[PDB]
Amino acid sequence: SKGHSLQDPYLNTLRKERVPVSIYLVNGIKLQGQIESFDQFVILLKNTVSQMVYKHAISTVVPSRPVRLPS
Amino acid sequence: SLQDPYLNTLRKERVPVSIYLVNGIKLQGQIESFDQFVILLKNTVSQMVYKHAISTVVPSRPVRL
Amino acid sequence: GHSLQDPYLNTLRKERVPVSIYLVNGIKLQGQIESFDQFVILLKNTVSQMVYKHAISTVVPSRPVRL
Amino acid sequence: SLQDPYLNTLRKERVPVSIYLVNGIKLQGQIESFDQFVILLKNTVSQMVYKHAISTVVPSRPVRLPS
Amino acid sequence: SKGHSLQDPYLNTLRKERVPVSIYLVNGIKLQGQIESFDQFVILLKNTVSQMVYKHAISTVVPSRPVRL
Amino acid sequence: GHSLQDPYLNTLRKERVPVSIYLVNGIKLQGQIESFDQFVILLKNTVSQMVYKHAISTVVPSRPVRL
Ligand SMILES: Nc1ncnc2c1ncn2[C@@H]1O[C@H](COP(=O)(O)OP(=O)(O)NP(=O)(O)O)[C@@H](O)[C@H]1O
Ligand SMILES: Nc1ncnc2c1ncn2[C@@H]1O[C@H](COP(=O)(O)OP(=O)(O)NP(=O)(O)O)[C@@H](O)[C@H]1O
Ligand SMILES: Nc1ncnc2c1ncn2[C@@H]1O[C@H](COP(=O)(O)OP(=O)(O)NP(=O)(O)O)[C@@H](O)[C@H]1O
Ligand SMILES: Nc1ncnc2c1ncn2[C@@H]1O[C@H](COP(=O)(O)OP(=O)(O)O)[C@@H](O)[C@H]1O
Ligand SMILES: Nc1ncnc2c1ncn2[C@@H]1O[C@H](COP(=O)(O)OP(=O)(O)O)[C@@H](O)[C@H]1O
Ligand SMILES: Nc1ncnc2c1ncn2[C@@H]1O[C@H](COP(=O)(O)OP(=O)(O)O)[C@@H](O)[C@H]1O
Ligand SMILES: Nc1ncnc2[nH]cnc12
Repeated sequence: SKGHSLQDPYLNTLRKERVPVSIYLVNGIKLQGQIESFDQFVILLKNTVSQMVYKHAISTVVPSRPVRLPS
Repeated sequence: SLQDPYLNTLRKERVPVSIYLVNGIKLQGQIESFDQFVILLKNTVSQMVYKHAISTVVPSRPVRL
Repeated sequence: GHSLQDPYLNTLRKERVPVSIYLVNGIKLQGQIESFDQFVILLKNTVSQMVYKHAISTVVPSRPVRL
Repeated sequence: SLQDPYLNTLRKERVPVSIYLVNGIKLQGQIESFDQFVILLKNTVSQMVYKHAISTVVPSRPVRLPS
Repeated sequence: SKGHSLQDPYLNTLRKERVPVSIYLVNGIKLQGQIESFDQFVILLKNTVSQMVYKHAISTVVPSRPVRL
Repeated sequence: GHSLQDPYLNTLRKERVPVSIYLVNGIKLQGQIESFDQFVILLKNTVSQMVYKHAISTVVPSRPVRL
């Protein structure tokens, strides 16, 4: 329940398995696509182009299917 | 010091919570896990919620410390 | 940054002063400060809900408070 | 090194101010006290305003600016 | 570029030159004036009275005319 | 860390790629990235302007960047 011991494995699994996600922004806008990569502050989401979403503007990330969770 | 043992308890006892977001949206479910920056909330699929986007975590029944 | 914040919150906590917490989205929560740390405040009423400080705009006691 | 002396000037001279919050709310009163994260705004009661919720501090009259 | 290596010079230039700016806040509100001074966390915006603006509440700083670093 | 944000922004800059920058309040800005630091981006064209990153939600390149 500490560090990034949750967020990183999670995003990585989404990326590795190319799971389609919805990313809801803090203003309620919804983005959809696949996680191409990410770092400590941003997530790169694919579709028409690969856009760079700032984590500070994201509220939730909702995978289109259940997925392995971090250990 | 308060946040962790608190979230810990909600997770452990599997108490259904309402998570209200900074824009007013209400999310509902059970807390599977959480780390320093995010909380994993469980329903149909488990979704990842950034804490910076949360205003309040409201348990649907009272708990202790 | 907790040289005014902490004693202020602790005073509200020890004396159980009824307070309103207003959120950045305008939701007004009412109750009392059960407890707090560096990042959240635990506000009591029906249940005790955990409030993220980053989401708070103001804390408004129902009555004036010493310090 | 600028924020501090400014706020302190508003405090010492008891200048009436409007504080606009990031959501557009306008609070009025005077700066009673402050630390790194919050401002104690006095009027009906003295409430605690988190600095992160604030967009601007606007004095009702021109005031000495920090040199 | 690292750190404040763009923000400080850019602001410090708008300051020195007394260029009229529009400052948009995260809520869509537009302030206008001249940058009197600034530090790590706030900008003092000068007009009828100077006002102290928290950088955290600002989205964009738009000069009234082109400026050169 | 910045192992992605920085090379991404620098590639946009060096290659003069047109971007649309969407702010947290839903307003969309367009132009080329002239410069950037850890905290702000300088956007240029029909109007030159300094953008705080904390107020940005997405940077959408008008064509794909290749690391
Ligand atoms: N100190 C505050 N912090 C954040 N929001 C406030 C505050 N005071 C008032 N508001 C909001 O702005 C609205 C207008 O307030 P107002 O009509 O002047 O009455 P008030 O005594 O200042 N607060 P209230 O007792 O809740 O009505 C209120 O209804 C609140 O929603
Ligand atoms: N030493 C300081 N001097 C002046 N302002 C500060 C200082 N430290 C933090 N702040 C402000 O207070 C906020 C930082 O507190 P923080 O614990 O990060 O909550 P927050 O994330 O800013 N709340 P929010 O922006 O609504 O998500 C920022 O807005 C800062 O601008
Ligand atoms: N210095 C400021 N900082 C943040 N918001 C402001 C500021 N000045 C005005 N506003 C906002 O702008 C709107 C109203 O301002 P405006 O129409 O320009 O005149 P006014 O503020 O109503 N005049 P007054 O309130 O009597 O000083 C409100 O939404 C305010 O929140
Ligand atoms: N998991 C979520 N995270 C953030 N916002 C959400 C989430 N689910 C729904 N919303 C928002 O809640 C609001 C209500 O719409 P809603 O009826 O829930 O749509 P839907 O049923 O397709 O999810 C919408 O604005 C939507 O963006
Ligand atoms: N360069 C900019 N930076 C940030 N916000 C902007 C910018 N230009 C326009 N806006 C915002 O767009 C919003 C739309 O308001 P509006 O009444 O249509 O005037 P305008 O079309 O000039 O923007 C405004 O609230 C303003 O905040
Ligand atoms: N890639 C994005 N990142 C952040 N916000 C976006 C993005 N794309 C669209 N939006 C938001 O969605 C809203 C409108 O969506 P959009 O369909 O693109 O507009 P339009 O209907 O004019 O084509 C805008 O207010 C904008 O803020
Ligand atoms: N954010 C919120 N919105 C509505 N009711 C609430 N009760 C506790 N927190 C709440």
